[PDB]
Amino acid sequence: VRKLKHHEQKLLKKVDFLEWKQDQGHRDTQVMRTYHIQNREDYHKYNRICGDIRRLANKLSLLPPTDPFRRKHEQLLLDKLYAMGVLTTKSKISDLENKVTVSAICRRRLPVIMHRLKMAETIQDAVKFIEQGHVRVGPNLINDPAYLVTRNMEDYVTWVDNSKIKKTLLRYRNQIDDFDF
Amino acid sequence: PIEYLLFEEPTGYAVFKVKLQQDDIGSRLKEVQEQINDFGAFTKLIELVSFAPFKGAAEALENANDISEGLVSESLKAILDLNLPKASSKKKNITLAISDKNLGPSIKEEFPYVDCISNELAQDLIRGVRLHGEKLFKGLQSGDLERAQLGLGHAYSRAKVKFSVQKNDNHIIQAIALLDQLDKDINTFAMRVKEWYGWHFPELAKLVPDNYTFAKLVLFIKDKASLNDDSLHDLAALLNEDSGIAQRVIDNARISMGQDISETDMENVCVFAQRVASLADYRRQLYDYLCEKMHTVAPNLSELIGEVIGARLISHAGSLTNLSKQAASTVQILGAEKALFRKNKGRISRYLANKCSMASRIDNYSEEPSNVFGSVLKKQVEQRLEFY
Amino acid sequence: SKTRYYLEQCIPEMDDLVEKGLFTKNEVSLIMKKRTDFEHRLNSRGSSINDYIKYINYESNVNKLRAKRCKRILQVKKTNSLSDWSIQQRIGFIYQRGTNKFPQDLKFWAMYLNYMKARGNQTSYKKIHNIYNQLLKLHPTNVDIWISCAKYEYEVHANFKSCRNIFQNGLRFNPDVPKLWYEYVKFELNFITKLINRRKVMGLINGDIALTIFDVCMKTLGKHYINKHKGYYAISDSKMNIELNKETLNYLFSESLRYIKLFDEFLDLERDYLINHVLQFWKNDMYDLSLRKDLPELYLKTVMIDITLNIRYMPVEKLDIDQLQLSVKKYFAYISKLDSASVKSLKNEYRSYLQDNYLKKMNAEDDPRYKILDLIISKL
RNA sequence: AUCUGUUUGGUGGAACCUGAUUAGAGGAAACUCAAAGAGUGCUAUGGUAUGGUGACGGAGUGCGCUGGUCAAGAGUGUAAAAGCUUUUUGAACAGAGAGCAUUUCCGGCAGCAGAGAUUUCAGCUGUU
RNA sequence: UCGACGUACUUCAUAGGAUCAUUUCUAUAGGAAUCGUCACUCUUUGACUCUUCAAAAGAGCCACUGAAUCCAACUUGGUUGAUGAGUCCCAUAACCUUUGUACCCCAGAGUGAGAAA
Ligand SMILES: [Mg+2]
Repeated sequence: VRKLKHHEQKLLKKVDFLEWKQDQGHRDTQVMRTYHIQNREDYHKYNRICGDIRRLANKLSLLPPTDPFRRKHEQLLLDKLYAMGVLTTKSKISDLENKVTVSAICRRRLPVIMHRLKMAETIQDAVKFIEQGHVRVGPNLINDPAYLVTRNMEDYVTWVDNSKIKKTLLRYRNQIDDFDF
Repeated sequence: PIEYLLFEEPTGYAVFKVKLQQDDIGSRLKEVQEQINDFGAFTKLIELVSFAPFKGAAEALENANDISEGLVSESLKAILDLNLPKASSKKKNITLAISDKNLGPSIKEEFPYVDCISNELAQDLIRGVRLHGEKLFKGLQSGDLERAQLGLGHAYSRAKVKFSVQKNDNHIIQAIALLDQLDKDINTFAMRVKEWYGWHFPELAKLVPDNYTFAKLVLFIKDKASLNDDSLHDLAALLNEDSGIAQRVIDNARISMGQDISETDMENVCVFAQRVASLADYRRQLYDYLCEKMHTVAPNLSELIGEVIGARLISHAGSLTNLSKQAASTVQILGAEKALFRKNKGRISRYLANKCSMASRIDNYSEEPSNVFGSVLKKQVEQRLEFY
Repeated sequence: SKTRYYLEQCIPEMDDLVEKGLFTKNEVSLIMKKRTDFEHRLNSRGSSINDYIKYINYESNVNKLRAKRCKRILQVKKTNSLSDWSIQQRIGFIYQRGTNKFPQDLKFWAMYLNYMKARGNQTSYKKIHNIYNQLLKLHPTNVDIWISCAKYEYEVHANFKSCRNIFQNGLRFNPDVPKLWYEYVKFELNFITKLINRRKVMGLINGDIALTIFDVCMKTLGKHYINKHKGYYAISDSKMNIELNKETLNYLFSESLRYIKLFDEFLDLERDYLINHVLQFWKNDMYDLSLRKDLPELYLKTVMIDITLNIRYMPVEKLDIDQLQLSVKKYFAYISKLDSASVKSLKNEYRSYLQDNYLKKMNAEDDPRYKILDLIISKL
């Protein structure tokens, strides 16, 4: 729409064709951009899992502070989330509410971990290498760029043996051994 | 209560009719000021009813003077009479908006039945007509207002200044710039004529060193083979036989080393020699004109030192006004590169420069300078010369 | 929009056409479709006067078609209803809009005046006057307009008084145009000749004013010609001033000569009296130049007219020897005051004038005056 | 020079720190296709919309309106005046198109002759 | 180890004015915006094609039918000149040297009250 004149803007204050309150600030689109999420509904599936954690933490908080049941369950939740890599620290229980976000889960997707391990220059580049069958976790090739990698499984992300990328790494340092390939 | 508007253009007089009257109480409000800028709003206020162009440039200047003096010209009287309706002198009067208040009393005298208005309301309409200009004339032939302003502007300005061609001294600067150019070209072309005919008769260039005489002779003796006693007399008439060149050329043309050039080549030499002849005559004609102009423009300066030397001095300063404004010392160094004014020798030069400075002042600031003061001023220098 | 208002103004007419049966609704639809195009053309940017001309021509053809179906179908010269004058009213309105939008185009103004003059019964003369009042104000300096309304009111209506005031007012704006002077004097001589011919008519059943205009014409025209060719400034050079003075004398001489030719037409007036005033005018020194000394060629023509003045209009049948004797007597008198070169030219012209006008039209054998003229011609 | 090793200019851009940015950063092409911003140009002109519904128009009469000249009246002023004001009246004159009525004629039809390029307008006689 | 006293030290307020927030009005009359689009110039952004840093993967095979590039061959032009190659900073010129000709050896934004006896 053209720029509204003064008298028009006064009579059309709430008119906005591109930003609505139900959009929630386009947080989904922003986060999908940062971590290169290709399925439009992956964010809102993560959001429902975050909501489940936040619902449980709120219910636990309403239990009396010295309750052994409360302390046990909050620790188990902190243990499980830290192991998955969603939570960076286990010290504080308020992290279950403040620091449990969709961005935290997206930050454990295979492309992002490849980027942080410097296996790819960008998350977009990592997605392409996954889709092109260069990446293996353990002995298993993975072409799904939504694979969530736990802390323990981050040790087994590596290139496929006959990958052209692997040969380039070894050729660059003059360490290519054609017996292996 | 404004009903008609008078606007004065460089091209002619325009009369408009006010269709709507703008608000007076709210005159200073912004929206009534903006409508003057907007043509869509303005055109609803006024409309053109008449336009009477001036006959020519002369009439434009006369009406520019009359409008400047707040007088009603015959042309202005005609357009107003044709347009303004007749009304009572007392009961009710047609209203006319005029830019100048001094013009009001004049129009009232000619037309008792029109009341003139020049208040701020009238000025706003006049400002709008000026602002939009030819756009309001609905294509009527108003020429081009910007161009006619330039012509009328110079005319009006000089008429008050009473500028005259007599005060013009740039003719002197042109003449001197041309005169020395002719002195260069006459020599350069004359030298070429010596070379070209030198091939056909090289020794003759030695016989007649003076180039102008050489050109006239070559025009006669086109081919050195042609040698007759009557021809000897005819070339003997050219210049004089005192130098004996008349006998030398006839004897020498008989025995010479010049290789004969084609007829077409000779045609160029005579025509090119003819060319050198024309510039020599034109140069003398221009030289007399410079002498005549110097007396008219700067009789004192010309009489005191001379026409050519004065002309060079004016050109160096760049103008007669520039020469006058200079101090006496600056005038002395103005002619110190060509020695125009030239220990005791320097004292005359310094003395002469001061007198030349005063002579310039008399010439520049007098509408019709005389040579009376130049004569006595030169006489004063002569006494100083004898003393030293 | 303006277009819709103008289209709706057509509806009462188009409804009347259907009612009278002259046009069918489909045909009425086609006419409005073409009008819709034109009204949009006129109300839009980029409209030119050609759009007005086309729309006027189209409406004219519609009127002709309506008139012909009126006789073919209704079998009546007129149907007393709006459709009779609706088109004619509309065409006048297009002309008003065109002239207001484009006052510069003089061709369109001429078309408007011709159209309104042609339907005199429909358009009162007062409406013609309003157009001329508006046109004259927009173009005061176009002499053709001033003559046109001057002519229109003197032939259609014969208001010498109002036709006079037009020339009085026109010359007030354009004193430097010799054509307007020439036409104004032509009207006055026509007014006098019509008056005398009216006087002649009464008897059976029972020019100075022009010269005053000529005299002021000579004065006024010279003044403006000096103002032109001088530009903003006077001419300092004495010689160039004298040249400019000659140009006016030659310019004014040519204009005065045209008036001499103009007098020839009016048989009723004592033209010889009218001509002699012009000759008397040129005897007086003007602008410090004497015709005899500075411009002999013009002076010879002035003498030529004077010598033949009494015999100029005498037919060969009524040729009087005494008048010829007066004519030749004038010729010798000027010779004694003329140089040899001037005398030779005057002698040749005078011989030719007598030979062509009289001798070649005289029978040599039957007229005794032939021998006298031949003897005079030989002696001249 | 198997001398010396600083400066100036180019190439290159480790570490630390600082700032900005981030579905990495760019380039080329155009009578290409879109979505926007700013400025400029254009008589861009109904303050209440053509003269006209035979509900009409034209011609003419009267009324009305306008201009100044003249005469008289009223007021003011004077010893008497002169002079000045007048929304006081009348006369003749010069007008505008700018209002109101007016059926007094015309705009149906035939004939006469005239002006202009078969068509347009003006006039005269008869007739509805 | 804690108290009381003494000493030393850290921290804490509050005002005046304006504007923006009500799909008119944030409370104030001291303020400024109500129009059915026709062109042209400039600017910003985004598509489409191609591409660099700068690579990686190919919905995969056969058949027919067109196109482009590089060699071979042939045909034209070619040492009486193919190809490549800054006219565009005047070689139609600048600068230096020599010679000849004509003038010059006081101050320069010149100074400003002496000179003569
Ligand atoms: Mg506050």
